[PDB]
Formats: sequence, structure tokens, C-alpha cells
Amino acid sequence: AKHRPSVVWLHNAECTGCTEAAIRTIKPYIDALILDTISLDYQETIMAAAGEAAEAALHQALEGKDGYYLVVEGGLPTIDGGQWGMVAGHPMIETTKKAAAKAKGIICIGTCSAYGGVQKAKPNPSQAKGVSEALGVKTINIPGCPPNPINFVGAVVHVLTKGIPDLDENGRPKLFYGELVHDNCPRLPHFEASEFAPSFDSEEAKKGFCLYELGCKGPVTYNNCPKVLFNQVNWPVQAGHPCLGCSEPDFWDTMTPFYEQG
Amino acid sequence: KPTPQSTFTGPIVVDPITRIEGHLRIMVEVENGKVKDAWSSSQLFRGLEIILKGRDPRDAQHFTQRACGMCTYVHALASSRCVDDAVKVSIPANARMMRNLVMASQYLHDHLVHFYHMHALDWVDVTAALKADPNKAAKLAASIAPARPGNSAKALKAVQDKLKAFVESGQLGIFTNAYFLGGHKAYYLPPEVDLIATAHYLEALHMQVKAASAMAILGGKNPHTQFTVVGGCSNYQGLTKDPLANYLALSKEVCQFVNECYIPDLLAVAGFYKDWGGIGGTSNYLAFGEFATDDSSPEKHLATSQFPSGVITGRDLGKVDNVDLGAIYEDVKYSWYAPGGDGKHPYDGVTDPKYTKLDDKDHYSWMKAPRYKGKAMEVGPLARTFIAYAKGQPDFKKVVDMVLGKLSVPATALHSTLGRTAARGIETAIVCANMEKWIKEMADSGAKDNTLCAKWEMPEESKGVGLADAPRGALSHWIRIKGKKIDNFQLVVPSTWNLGPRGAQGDKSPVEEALIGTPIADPKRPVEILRTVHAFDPCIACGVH
Ligand code: SF4
Ligand code: SF4
Ligand code: FCO
Ligand code: F3S
Ligand SMILES: [O-][O-]
Ligand SMILES: [Mg+2]
Ligand code: NI
Repeated sequence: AKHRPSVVWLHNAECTGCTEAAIRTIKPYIDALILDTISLDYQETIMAAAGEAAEAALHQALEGKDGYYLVVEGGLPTIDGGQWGMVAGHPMIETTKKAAAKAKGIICIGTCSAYGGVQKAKPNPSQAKGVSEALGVKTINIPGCPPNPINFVGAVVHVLTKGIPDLDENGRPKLFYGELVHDNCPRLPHFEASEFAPSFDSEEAKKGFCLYELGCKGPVTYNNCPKVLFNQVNWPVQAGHPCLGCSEPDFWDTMTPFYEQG
Repeated sequence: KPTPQSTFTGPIVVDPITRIEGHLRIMVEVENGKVKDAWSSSQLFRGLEIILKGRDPRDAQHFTQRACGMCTYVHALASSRCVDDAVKVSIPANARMMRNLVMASQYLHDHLVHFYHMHALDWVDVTAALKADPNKAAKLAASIAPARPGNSAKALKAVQDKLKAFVESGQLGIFTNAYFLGGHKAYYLPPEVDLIATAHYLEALHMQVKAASAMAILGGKNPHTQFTVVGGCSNYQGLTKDPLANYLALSKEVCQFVNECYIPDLLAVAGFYKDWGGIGGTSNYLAFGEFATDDSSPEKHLATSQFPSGVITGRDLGKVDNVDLGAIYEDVKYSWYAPGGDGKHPYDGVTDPKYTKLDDKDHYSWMKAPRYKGKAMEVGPLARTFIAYAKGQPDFKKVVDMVLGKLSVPATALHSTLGRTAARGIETAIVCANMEKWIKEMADSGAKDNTLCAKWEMPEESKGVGLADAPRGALSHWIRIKGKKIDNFQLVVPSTWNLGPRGAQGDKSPVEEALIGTPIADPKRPVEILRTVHAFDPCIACGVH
């Protein structure tokens, strides 16, 4: 009712590639989203306020009479009482816990917030955790490293206008993550024909042969990359490079070595 | 003028530092309205170097790329260069060209986003834009920038109307509690300039999308490219006609915006804030160089970089030394790492996290303190610009002088936060001037021969270094391979150089030193700190990794 729904966006143990991915949205562009559609009430990467003023901005949002939706970017470092990841003098885990409590809904943008991400890879020095594990609540997961802005903004709009979209067993919206990368790969006929590139310099590579022998995890990865592409132009396999499985939980340890199927 | 300055004596802490990548806490002691001491305190550790141990050297680039998604690609590039050196492979010409073009696209995206979406709000009072007459603003735009429909009175009125409806809603979103709300003594721009800058801010939100699309044509996607492999690149399609036509078409759009909006906006602002040419200067600059015509080895990179490598000490532009990779080391005395880690060359790098407490003056950052022969080094656009300028690189010489003239300032005025800010635009313009040449070179080459990846063998035992000058400066990845696995992998990252803590001698880092002498108009709203901090374009995820 003229009011724009309030969104609070927290950055935890992250590389900001998810923030970057979100601003690549074109349906709508980010300016339109935050001017017309939502009220982005806290976002460290782009917000004007700093320090105490930024902290008051957050607290204002969390106390908003209309409530807010929470977007979480990054995993949660839990070692030493959460002190290896701090904002404004407070452990990230403490602040996310507090924001989550009264959130209308929680969207984890990226594999880091969904599942723990890169900092959780062995030997996990910071004892990093995904949000759901850390807080003990169900989250809407938009994984990928980073996810397609199509998937995130798609989810965001769905949540605000329609409700919680149907989620797969790992909390991923089926609209976007319901299909294997491999099932929509243009190189699928080569895979079917057992026509694999043995190396990146091979004539087979030059001819666009399947990349499975080079470690492609397309066959075990749920994402929509070949269908929707990135940046309206490309995706990794189109660029001659195997899928890393970057939308699968704990892929840093389950999908490695990246150049093998072993 | 002169520069607004309060009488404030006491500490100021700014945490979070917003409009950067990552988690930074700045602590300052102010005396009589000027900063007398500073501390750069990085607030997040992830530990990629620890994570990489024992892994397949081929995997490194995928792990290290996640050091940062703001400067996406650069770590993948540095890791691939690093591993290429360790296995002693020389990438094909096409791979060198493609890798360098992607870097170029990264510069364009990165500098455009930083200026507008990270930096401008320190200089530009957006709410003041609502006071501007759009006809007065259109006229002023004609007098400070090239003709473009985006700067018309109608186009500036529409922006103002969009902003007004936004502000009138009561939901300020990302402007909530801005330091410029209600006016601020340290914001000088006329409302007309605020309107112009704000119009471009919104345009740049669209333009960065195109910049990222151009990059993804060669890189597979953005953020987080996926086209580099040991021995070169995978992206044969990135050598063909239509994709390269589209790549050039998108880059020309981006470059038109750099020239029509970014530089003019930068110079306009620079003109109003000329006092900032005497604030936030440092003494030593280091660059590994970038855009080499020969990337067969780190030594060839250093020597053939078209943005040249070099070392300036004590602002002495008459003496640019060669880079000595053996003289790089990192200290941890004032960092959150175990005692005994000081003075390590990155090949002998140690990453042993040890947290103490917040604002502990003896241990106050998750960043290491990189030093060169004992000296803190500023890296990034300003370092590159000075080094290129001192060396008489013709494009840098021309552009620096265009800037020094327009601003009627001596080159020594560039040793400052204003210079640092301006340097970033200077190099953006030069990348832009080089794109079509570079693209044409690769198009012609890939047409003749589409070789993109070289044959190579994994050695049992070895070491290598991958150098790059990322958008924020001199980046190096250092690998030791033992049993065909990662034995040691160390990243030494531009923000580590710039925003790290004190070294083992208690010597301040570049940002810490730059902050000394910062005037504080309003201690409640210390934008001046942000101006200097933001000028280094900090990336804490990069710095700490
Ligand atoms: S999911 Fe990937 S891109 Fe997103 S914050 Fe984590 S490492 Fe960065
Ligand atoms: S390249 Fe990957 S996703 Fe495509 S067919 Fe081969 S294994 Fe499947
Ligand atoms: N540019 C950039 Fe990121 C930092 N600091 C890297 O490397
Ligand atoms: S690596 Fe990730 S972006 Fe898509 S192609 Fe594979 S899921
Ligand atoms: O950005 O580093
Ligand atoms: Mg390091
Ligand atoms: Ni970065």
C-alpha cells in the first residue's frame, strides 16, 4: 500500500560476489528494484551511513513496524564465540541470530549462507556454518557461487508477491534448481556419444566435445545455467570449462578435484 | 574554504566501514579536529591459504577466486599465472591476450562501480540534488562535460522527480542516516553538481551490467569467471568473430560512459575539493605492472607490462627501481596470528590464526603487514600512475598532464586522497583508449590460429609466483608444490599492502599513514575518514583471505 516491503541484507563470511551478482539483475534493474519494489534498508556494500549511523539504520529496520525480510550473504564463523567475524564489535552469528528472530522470511543468497561455502571447506579453520545450521531455522536457499541474479531476484519477488516457492530437499526453489545443468547442456549429444575432451588443448576441446573427462559436475548439479545463462551472454561450459558444481552443498569438498571425476 | 575542521579531541571508531568490500573497523585518535593516530582493523578471517593445503594445484584458482567477488577474476588469474610458473608452462599468445582483455574489462567494471557506488556518496550530497534547478543543472553539465541526452534538463528533472518521490516516501533505504542528511560542512558541491552526479550514479547502475556482460563474453560469467586453465584458456568461442564484435560493441558503450560521465564527474568533484590534494598522501609506491606483451614468466611480466612495474620510494619520481620479488615479506606482529611469523617471504609464508580481543593495540587486524625492504608500500591506481608517469609512458604522461592542467595543480598534488581518487579515473580512461587495439590484436590472432592452451606436466616438486596488477594494485600468489600437491600457497593482496596493520617495526601502513592529518568537520559524521579510506578502494576479503 505505497509502503515498499523492507529488506535487511547482512554480510557475514563472504566475498561479496553475491552482492555483485544481485546487482547484475535486468528484470528489473537494481535501481528499479530498490526505488519501486523493495525498501533495501541495510546493505553495507552500497549504503551511505557508516559506523554507528549504519548500525542505527540496521536497528531502525529491525524495529520497523511493518517487519522486514532478511537476506543473508556469507557463512557464519563460529570459532572463539563468533569473534573471527565481527561487525560493529559484535559477532556475525549474534547479529544474524537477532535479525532472523523477527524476520518474515530468510533468503540465503549464495552457497556460503545456504551451506557454509568456501570458508567451510576443510579444514574449516573458522568453524564456519550455513545459516540454517547456525540458527536452526529453515531458510530459502539461492545457492551458486554466486547464484544467477535471475534466481535471487526471482525468489525475492516471489516471496513478496506470492509467498514461499516450492523448495527442493536442500531448500532450493524448484523454479530455478529443479533441473540438472547436464540435462540442458548443448554438449549432451557428445556425452551420449562418449565424445569427451581429454585435455583443454586437444582438438576435441576445440570441437566442443563434452567436458566430463575433465571433471564437469554438470551431471550432479542442479542449476539453470545453460537455460538462462549469465550476463545474457555466456556460461562456463559454453566457455569451454567444466561445471564445478558450485550450487551443491559443500561442493568445495564433494566436487573436488575439480578437474577429475575421482 | 578553508577546510572545515572541528575542535574535537578524542577517539573515533567507524565500524562498519560501508561502501567497501568486506569488514573493516577504523580507529583514530583526533586532537583539535585532526587525526593524530590511526589503526586499520580488519574484522573477518576465512583462511583460504589454510584450506588450500594438500589440494590439487589445479583447484587453487577456483578457491582463490573466492577471495573476493568484487575484484572477481583477478585471483583466478594470479593463481593460473602462479601454477603456470610452477609447472614451467608458457601460455599461447591468444591465452595471454584473452587473460589480459578480461583484466581490462575488470578494470572498467571495477573502477566505475567504485567511483559512483562506493566513493561518490562521500563527496556528493544526494538530498541536496532536490534543491537543484534542472535547467541550471543542464547548463552547468554542458560546461563541465561532453554533450549527451542524459544530461538534458528533461533527463535531470526525471531523476530529480524519481529521487523526490523516493525521499518523500519516508523510506530512505540506502540513504538512511547518511552523513550528508541535513547538510554537512565537509560537503562542498552545489546542488546542481549533486543532481548531475546522482543522475550518473543511476546510469552507472545500468552501465556496470554491460561492463560485466562484456567480461562474461570472454570469462564465461560474472561474477567469478570460468575460462582459465593451467596452460592458458578454455574459451575457444572467445576467439571468434561475433562474440568479439559484441565484446567490442559493449566495451565501446562502457568507454563512452567513462569519458562522458566518469572522468568529467571526477574532475568536477576534484575541482571543488582541491584542498584534498593536501590530505592523505603517502610516500612509497609499488606495481607489478599489467597488460604485458610477454607473460612467459614473472620476469617478463615485470619487464613488458604496458602499465609498467616499478618501485618509488620517498615520492622520488626520478628513481623508479625494478621490482625485487625476493625483498617482499609479511609481518604479523600487530596481526591476529601466532608469534614468530614476522619477516616471511611468501614462499615461506605462514598462516596461523590467533585472535586476541577487539581494539587490542598489539594485535588489531586479520591482515598481515606486507613490507618491501622494511617499507610499507602503496599499491593501486596511484602507484601505477606515478610509476608510469615517472617512466614517461606516453598515455599516462598525456592524461596526468590533462588532469594537472584542468585542476591547475603540480604533480606533487597527486600524493593525496584527491590524487588517489583521480589516478583511478586516469587509468580507466587509458584502459578504454587501448581496448579496440587489444581486441583487434586478439581477433586477428585467433582468426589465424586458435591455439589457447599449452601442454604441460605436473612436477613432483616445485614453486611459482603469479603476479598481476589488479584494479587495487600489486597482487601475488605464491605456491610450493610437493608430492604434486599444494605444500604452501600464500596470497599477498593489494589491500593487504594498503590496509594492513603496522609492520614489525611499528610502522603504519599506507592507509594508517594517509589518515594522519585528516581534518574532522563533524566528529558525529566523519566523512573525511571515509574519503581517505574509500580512496584506497579497500577489499577486506582480498586483504585477509
Ligand atoms: S557463495 Fe560464492 S560468490 Fe557468494 S559470497 Fe560465497 S564465495 Fe562469494
Ligand atoms: S559438458 Fe558437462 S554438463 Fe555438458 S554434457 Fe558434458 S558432462 Fe554434461
Ligand atoms: N583489485 C583487487 Fe582485490 C584487492 N585488494 C585483489 O587482488
Ligand atoms: S560451476 Fe556453477 S554457475 Fe552453473 S555451470 Fe556449474 S553450477
Ligand atoms: O577488490 O579487491
Ligand atoms: Mg596471505
Ligand atoms: Ni577484492
